[PDB]
Amino acid sequence: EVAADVVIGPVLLSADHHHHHH
Amino acid sequence: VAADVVIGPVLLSA
Amino acid sequence: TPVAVQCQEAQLVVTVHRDLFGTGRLINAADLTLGPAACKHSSLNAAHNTVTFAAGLHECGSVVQVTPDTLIYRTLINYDPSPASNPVIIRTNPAVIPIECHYPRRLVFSLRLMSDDWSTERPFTGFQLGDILNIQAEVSTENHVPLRLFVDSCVAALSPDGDSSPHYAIIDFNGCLVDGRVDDTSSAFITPRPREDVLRFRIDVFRFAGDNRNLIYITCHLKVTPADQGPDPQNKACSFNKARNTWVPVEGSRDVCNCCETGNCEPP
Amino acid sequence: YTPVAVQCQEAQLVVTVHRDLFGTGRLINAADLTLGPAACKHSSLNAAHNTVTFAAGLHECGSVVQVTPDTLIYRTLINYDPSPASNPVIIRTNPAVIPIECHYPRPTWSPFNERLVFSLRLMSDDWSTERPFTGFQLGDILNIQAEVSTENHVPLRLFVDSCVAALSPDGDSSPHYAIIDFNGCLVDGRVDDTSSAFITPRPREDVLRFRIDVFRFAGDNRNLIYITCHLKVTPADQGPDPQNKACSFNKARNTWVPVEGSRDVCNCCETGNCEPP
Ligand SMILES: *[C@H]1O[C@H](CO)[C@H](O)[C@H](O)[C@H]1NC(C)=O
Repeated sequence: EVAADVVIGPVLLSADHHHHHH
Repeated sequence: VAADVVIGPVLLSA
Repeated sequence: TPVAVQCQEAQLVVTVHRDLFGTGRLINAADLTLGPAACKHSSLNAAHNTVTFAAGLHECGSVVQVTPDTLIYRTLINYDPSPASNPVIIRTNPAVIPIECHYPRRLVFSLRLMSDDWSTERPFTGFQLGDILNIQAEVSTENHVPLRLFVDSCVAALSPDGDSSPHYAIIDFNGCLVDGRVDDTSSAFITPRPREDVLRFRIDVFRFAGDNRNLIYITCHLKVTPADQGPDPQNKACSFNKARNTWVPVEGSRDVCNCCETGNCEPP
Repeated sequence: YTPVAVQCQEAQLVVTVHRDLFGTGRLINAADLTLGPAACKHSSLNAAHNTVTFAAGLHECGSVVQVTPDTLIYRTLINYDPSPASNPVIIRTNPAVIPIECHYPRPTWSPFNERLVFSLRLMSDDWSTERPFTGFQLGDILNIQAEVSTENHVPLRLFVDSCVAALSPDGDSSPHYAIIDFNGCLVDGRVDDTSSAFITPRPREDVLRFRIDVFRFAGDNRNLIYITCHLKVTPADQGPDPQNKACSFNKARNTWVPVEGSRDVCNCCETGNCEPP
């Protein structure tokens, strides 16, 4: 078992919890 | 002599 | 648009497209409700994928503003998505769509939301934390004698009922602007008044923890006395100033505000 | 004027923040600012211009490293978490997060018997280049490219056994959400209206690409996610099996589909258990 844990981030999202498509 | 008056809804945007 | 409002004689009828965001993805009918009372839809049109709400003008937590020449009824359509497959995540944001109906009109107290220069009235939308609500209380200039206007209390809540939870008292104890006493707010009554029968005040915007609709209603108890009469602990408008660490009346002797700090201004 | 200044030193970073961070007039409280997902406290403050300083080793406070062919990139952030209002039922100020980054210049063998370097990259839609970790909206799609260094060793095939999203580099913390589970089943694509899937074909056997519809965690006002994945390799030409595979759920066809191997290697994905006897 040759393996590793890899972390990606921080992925930053918008602060607008009401954001929607045009 | 008095009254209750309501104002709103005030909507917050981000 | 995706929302059509019919302002009828004594009801409003709101028709909403389930393709609410113009993506082609359809929302669930049961996720849409009318007003802060969250009234359910009155009918569906499967063929057109619409959802219809019908309510009396005073139903479902609507709010009326009486202007000199107009009656304005304001409410909203709530979109509250059902839980994702795993409820710890959200795939689809909620939404709130303001709804308004105007009618010619056929003591009157009133609260108006003003622009920051106090020149005009402003929209109820587009507030963000950091902003300030400028509220102007007034009472109609009926023939009758000159009056002075006070605001005994204002309470914010998630609907026109200020007794519901959650709620937050902005003004309390017969005219004490308690919101100005704490944290780092700048909330205060404005001095001087434009007229004795007008009272202005500013409140730092806030929102309620756990509320995903991001809106507030403010309900105030307004009252008048004869214009000339001296303010007292029962009838006053006091602000707290942190810098000086003192309560300050819009008018009247400094000590009329003493009861503000103690948290009881009723006279026994 | 530099609201946030970052010194990328030999084995630490030093971050200096102006307390007049938002230019609202009001200075924020020094105690409201912390460094990294671990929320490390400030190391000093300076009244002369009201700044707050953080100093931490490059691997401390929950930072994340990416190893590219020629660079090491360390990514962390500065948290602004306003203290609660006197009456906790209301909120006057939203938390904020400021991303911080530091860049540094950086007979064949077999791992099954000289170190593999695994990596995850966030790619542009067309997979031509790498893209910023900012500016994501619900509706958007994360293009994730998993890979393993290829220098002088036997050919390998790369799998992703699991990926878990969370609010910090620790995927065991709450809340969290498994995007890939059961040894390479992209379970996020099984449910709701997502289009999450592994891409086929691979560019190379030692690269694995997949697409995840963006989502956010309920109750999280910082608006970020970390994804931690368990990558592993096998010899390149080895047959995929229920323990070593990359399977997507194809909603249109209503079936699981492997990137390579026999269709039935994905059967255990539906049952929720790909563990052997
Ligand atoms: C190492 O890799 C090379 C190039 O791929 C050849 O496969 C070579 O035979 C390998 N040698 C060992 C000892 O594994």
